[PDB]
Amino acid sequence: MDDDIAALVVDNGSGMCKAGFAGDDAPRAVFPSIVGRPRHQGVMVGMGQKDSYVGDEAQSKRGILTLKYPIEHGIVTNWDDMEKIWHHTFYNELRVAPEEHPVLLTEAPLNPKANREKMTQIMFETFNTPAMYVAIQAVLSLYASGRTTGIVMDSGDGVTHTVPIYEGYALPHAILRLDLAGRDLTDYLMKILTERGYSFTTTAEREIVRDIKEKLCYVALDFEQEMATAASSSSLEKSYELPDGQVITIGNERFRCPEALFQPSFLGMESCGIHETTFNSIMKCDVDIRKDLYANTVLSGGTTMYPGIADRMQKEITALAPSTMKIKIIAPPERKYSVWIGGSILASLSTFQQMWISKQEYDESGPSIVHRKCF
Amino acid sequence: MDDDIAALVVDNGSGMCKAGFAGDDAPRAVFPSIVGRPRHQGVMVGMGQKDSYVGDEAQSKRGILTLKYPIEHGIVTNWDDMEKIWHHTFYNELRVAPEEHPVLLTEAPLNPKANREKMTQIMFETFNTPAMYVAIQAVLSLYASGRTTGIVMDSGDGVTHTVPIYEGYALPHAILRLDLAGRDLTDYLMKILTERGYSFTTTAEREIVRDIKEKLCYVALDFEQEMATAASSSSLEKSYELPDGQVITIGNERFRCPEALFQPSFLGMESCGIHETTFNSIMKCDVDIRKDLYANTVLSGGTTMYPGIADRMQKEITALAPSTMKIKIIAPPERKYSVWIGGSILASLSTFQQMWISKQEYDESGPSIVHRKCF
Amino acid sequence: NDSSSARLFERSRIKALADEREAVQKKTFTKWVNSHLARVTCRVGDLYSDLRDGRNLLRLLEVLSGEILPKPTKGRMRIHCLENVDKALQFLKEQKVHLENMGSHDIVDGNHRLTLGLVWTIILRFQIQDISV
Amino acid sequence: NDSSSARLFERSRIKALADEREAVQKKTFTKWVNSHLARVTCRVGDLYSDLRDGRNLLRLLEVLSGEILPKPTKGRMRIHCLENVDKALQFLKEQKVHLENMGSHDIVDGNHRLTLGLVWTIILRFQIQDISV
Repeated sequence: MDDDIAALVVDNGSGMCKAGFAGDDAPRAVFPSIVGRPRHQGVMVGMGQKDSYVGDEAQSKRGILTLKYPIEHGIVTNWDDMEKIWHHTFYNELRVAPEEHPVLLTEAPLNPKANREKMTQIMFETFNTPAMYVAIQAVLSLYASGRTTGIVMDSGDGVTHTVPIYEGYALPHAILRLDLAGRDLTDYLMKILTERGYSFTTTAEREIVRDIKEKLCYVALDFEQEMATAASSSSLEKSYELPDGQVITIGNERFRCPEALFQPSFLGMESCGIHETTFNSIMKCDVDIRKDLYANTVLSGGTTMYPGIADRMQKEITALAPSTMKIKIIAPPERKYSVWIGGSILASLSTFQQMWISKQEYDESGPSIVHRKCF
Repeated sequence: MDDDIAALVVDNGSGMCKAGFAGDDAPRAVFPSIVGRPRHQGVMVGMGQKDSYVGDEAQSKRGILTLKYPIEHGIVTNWDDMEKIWHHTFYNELRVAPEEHPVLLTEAPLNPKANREKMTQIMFETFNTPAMYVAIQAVLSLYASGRTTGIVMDSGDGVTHTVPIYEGYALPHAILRLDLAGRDLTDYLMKILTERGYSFTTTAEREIVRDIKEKLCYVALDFEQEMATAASSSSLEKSYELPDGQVITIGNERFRCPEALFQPSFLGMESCGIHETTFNSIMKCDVDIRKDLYANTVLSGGTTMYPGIADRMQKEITALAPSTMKIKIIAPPERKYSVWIGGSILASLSTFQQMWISKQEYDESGPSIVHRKCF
Repeated sequence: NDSSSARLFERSRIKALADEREAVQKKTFTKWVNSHLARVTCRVGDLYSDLRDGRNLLRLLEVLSGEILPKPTKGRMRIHCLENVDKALQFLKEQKVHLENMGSHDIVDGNHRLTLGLVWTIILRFQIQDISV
Repeated sequence: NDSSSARLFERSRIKALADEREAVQKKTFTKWVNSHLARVTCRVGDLYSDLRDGRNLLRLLEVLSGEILPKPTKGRMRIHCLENVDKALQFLKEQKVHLENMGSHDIVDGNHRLTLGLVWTIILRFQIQDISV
């Protein structure tokens, strides 16, 4: 392990890949799960051909390039582009052959079956992986949270989860994924920012208003009162600056964007806010252990990086659950990264080091033993 | 290459032809794209017949001769006279058979299709050209500027351009040509010099007041204040001398002539000054890369040879663009000639040496493959 | 809810572990390349500047493969340098070093993580694939 | 914004490359013409003065084509010289050497770039076209 055999932990979450060797506290490779592909032509002799920009360089040439996630909400859409962000991960950040290493991958739960076995296959077959393991996100964020009791809410870039647990025992029927994450809120931010007259009809600036969002857009603790004092703009309005140099001013549009996490009717679905979803998970749980799910609501993921989330949570599940007892929420730092970090310590455990899908284990037995090891 | 096969670079810009072999730093052939044709008759036995004077000798006999550009603003008007300045180029300056050489031609972008395929045809067919390439002007001036990022403004003798670029990728919809160059400003100089009583109703002296212009007529940094101190003539007035020996005095008429580059209402059109045109190009560009178009506005061409241009530019796009960031303008020497020089180094690149329209490539396939190679 | 300033600390340690990688790795390359460019008597105290033109990366690939590669125009200008690395990339895509952000301008700019990201992939295809002679 | 004095340097090197062309080219013509006018025992140390009258260019065309051309009036005067070169130009436009600034007075004045611009086009139509015998 650890630059030896050294299980590669590669968190292939939507929006961002986060990769490092086993035991690493910091995924040295972090870069957006994107593939830049040029739109306009260029007649210049001696110019980077560069048909397929990949990952973080596509952040540099966002104007020309069509930015494209190869994955969508855990579901891998484009497999060779997925292999572009992989092979770039393994040869330009990890800078090593997976042909030696186990590859501890990370994947969203409640996954259609091709996105486990093919996510493993392009590792086993295009790459060589002497071993590997695709892994459920929220549990590994509990590995960096390091606990075994409560309910983990991993809102990465694509999917919010509510994954319960009680002393190592998970409750699968009470696990709920949901599409409320940073990829969604920037579309809501797009439709709600243009009422001020600012249209950004290009993915280049979808990530830039997502950058606005990941800085400015917090969660209203109470919502319509922040909209009530959105009448008199005192501090809610703030100036942002573009890479062009232009200035934005956003007021109420700040807090209401991640209110779609909490009132998805702003998006316009059936979906309740994330607090009713964890509460709905605990509906499905057992009256002895439902107490320990209240006081141990865990937060995780890149969309959960925003201010005002967790206090609205303690307010609202207090409104939902028996307020006779306590509803503490545990929101550690590095919650986007705790998914990866707890994997980077999972591979360190030698009992896990027998829980790998080895090479011939994939080859002769099946791609369905991926499902027998990863559930 | 280089007196071997040796791609002939021939910049057929309006006003001036500039030609040399590949790799040459200096177009040995520079002479005005004109054809001198006599007006008055002469009964002298033993006199140069010389029906068709061509090029620089027509500068000698400007009185008798009707000076005539065979090209107009990139659009070739007279094709056989175009072949006169060509065959004079190839047999009295380049002094060699194009029957062996590639001919790296230069042409204005956004060209109607006959001026590419016939500009190539009279090369392929009247001459023989085993290969050749007609080429966009501003990009080749970027080849002598040697960069790949910014926006090139090539104001030769006929056409001002604004051709954006970003790391080899051009933005075609944001490319804008415009008729504001030395051929236009001398007509404005004609109509504005006769208010002092000096009429020059002959093309002979149109080039002479263009010579006044290319010496005296700079660009007012601020305009109407230079017209305000045009009340008290202290230094703005200066004496010029004619080939006849007569004296001119011009004051304000100096700076306001190339102000028509910046306020084409002095000509009387819709056209905005060149600074609004590059600014209008960057309107059409992508917010990530629009920053690199501001700080890398490139200048090129024979009309851009005048003083006071580029500081008025940095003043005025500062007034136009986000002044939060920087608007540097890069005005190298030899900007009339950088169009040619960067072509003379383009042919040196062996990847370009597969990008030639070869002979049978023209003959059997098409004249429309000129468009498939030159865009 | 302090994952943000913790991200300002973590990412500093993300690339601290990556710089502790890439510097020793640059010296892995450095003694590796000065074991080869010493055949053409070129010495490397800095990958990011010596092999920056592309022609010097072309010299390396002429050493490793023991072959000859075209040397196009070079000078001050960007196109001069990009063309040279585009011949290196011609032989490196010939050797299946992809354009996964392993670029012309990445060598010309001397991008610390992709200049080494290119040439370490050259190590990972020299001792794996036939970039050698 | 200094393309102007740079033009005073560049154009000096424009015609420096053209003089490095036209002088060696004049000696290409010189040993070429003294390989021919030595048949009529005329020696050329200077194109621009020996073949200046036109009649001496007529002597060359009488050698190359191996033919006879009319020798009209010659003397001190300009018309004397222009007529002689107008017979040379008669046989040279007969040989399709155009009047693209390849002139009577250009030979009479001894114009450095068009006297050689004429007779190098004579070389480019001797070893291409039938100015020869």
